[PDB]
Amino acid sequence: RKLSLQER
Amino acid sequence: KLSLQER
Amino acid sequence: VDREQLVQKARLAEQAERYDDMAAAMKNVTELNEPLSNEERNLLSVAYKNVVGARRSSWRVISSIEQKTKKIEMVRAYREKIEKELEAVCQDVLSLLDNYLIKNCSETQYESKVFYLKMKGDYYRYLAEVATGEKRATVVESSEKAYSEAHEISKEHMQPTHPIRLGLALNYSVFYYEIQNAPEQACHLAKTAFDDAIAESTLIMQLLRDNLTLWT
Amino acid sequence: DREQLVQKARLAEQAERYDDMAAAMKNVTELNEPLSNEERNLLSVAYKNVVGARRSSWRVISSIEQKTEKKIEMVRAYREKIEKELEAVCQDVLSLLDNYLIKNCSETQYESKVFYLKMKGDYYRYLAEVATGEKRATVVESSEKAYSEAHEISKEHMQPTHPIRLGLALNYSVFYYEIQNAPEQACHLAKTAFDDAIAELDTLNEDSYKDSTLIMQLLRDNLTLW
Ligand SMILES: C=CC(C)(C)OC[C@H]1O[C@H](O[C@@H]2C3=C([C@H](C)COC(C)=O)C[C@H](O)[C@]3(C)/C=C3/[C@@H](COC)CC[C@H]3[C@@H](C)[C@H]2O)[C@H](O)[C@@H](OC(C)=O)[C@@H]1O
Repeated sequence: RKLSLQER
Repeated sequence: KLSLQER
Repeated sequence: VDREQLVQKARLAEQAERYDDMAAAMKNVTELNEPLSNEERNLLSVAYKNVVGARRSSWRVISSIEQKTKKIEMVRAYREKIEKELEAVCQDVLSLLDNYLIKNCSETQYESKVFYLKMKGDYYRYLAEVATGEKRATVVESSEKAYSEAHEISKEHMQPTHPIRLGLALNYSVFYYEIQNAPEQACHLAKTAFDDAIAESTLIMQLLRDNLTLWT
Repeated sequence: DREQLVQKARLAEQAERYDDMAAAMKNVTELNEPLSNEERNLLSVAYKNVVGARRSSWRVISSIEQKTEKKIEMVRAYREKIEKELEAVCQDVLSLLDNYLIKNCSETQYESKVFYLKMKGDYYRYLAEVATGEKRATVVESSEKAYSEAHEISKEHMQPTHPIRLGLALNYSVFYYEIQNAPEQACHLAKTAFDDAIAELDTLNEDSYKDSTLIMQLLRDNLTLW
């Protein structure tokens, strides 16, 4: 999905 | 939901 | 700014969830006192219902948190803040309806008229969802009158399978159930709507129908 | 009192009114008292939700703008309108991280410090996502330091199986990839993070396994498709 950390 | 949604 | 530009603004704001911006652009679109197309009316409904539904959902979770419990004065202040936001947007859409949309409907513009009256009843029911005492009795009476006129015009000059009539009937059932605490009248309204629609759009009736088997 | 402000923030989180939760956490961090780890996470994810909403909306309404006479001016005005909102919330939390949350951590608080420094780097990266030319370089620098320093710190005081260190490594790798346009360094740091992490899968605590294993797995994933 998103490359970065999806932090809610 | 129980009604009519997104409209 | 050209009205088409505002309609595009709110059409693209739906793709960005700026439903506040969508509702604002479409409210200013209604405020030129010219009747709305089917699409414009529908997306105005969508925007305003989405914002009031966010308010409603978080108010419901706050009130449910408020029950199973000190530090409740803060919870009550938060619930009242959500209530104020909700009835603010509700009064906004109601004043839009009364001043612009329901009024620009001729005495036989049947479909759009019953649409707008069902919307008025829906938003008065939303007002009643958080109302207290006699301030609740007045708004449930107003919602009852709106749904009443809408249902009269629904039964007389409309097809019993029209999705607008079916939606008015479904929301009338939900009103009689969740507001008047009369599941008998709600189930009866839903049953009559379904048994008038079976004679001859699909999803919605199943929706009404799905409510039936959820209450039986 | 902060005891009820944190409860208001939790109620807003339950209510998905992330603006109100971010505001309550902004109040509790402006009270100048140090932040608990769970209050740390509250503020972090509240503000990141708040800015990520505008990030997604900016993405969609700028993608359609790049896809396409009189309406394009309005979509450009709308993009700038929500850009001036994204930058506003970014700088708000950035000065929240500078005036507070960083000056309030001594040497014995490496964990919280690298937490807030990764926050700073992330928000400066979000600022650089919408910056052009002279306005970009500066923040791309201000992110870089705020990242690298953080890296170094916990390369010295906590093992690479800590969820905070792994999250900093992941955000640093995707910062090198997306913004810095350096896939070599991004792949490199992704590898040095994941390998050092799996080398000591013993240290995965009973209360920290989910978070780490997730971040390590996504580091590995990013490493595959690069
Ligand atoms: C305090 C609870 C709230 C604020 C709701 O969530 C914060 C979360 O804080 C912890 O997870 C953190 C972390 C989250 C995990 C990656 C997701 O947890 C799972 C199992 O999916 C998501 C959050 O964004 C958070 C706090 C972000 C940080 C990041 C710091 O950014 C500034 C570095 C890595 C990561 C660390 C802090 C993780 O420990 C916990 O392990 C989580 O517990 C659960 C149920 O997953 C909790 O939800």
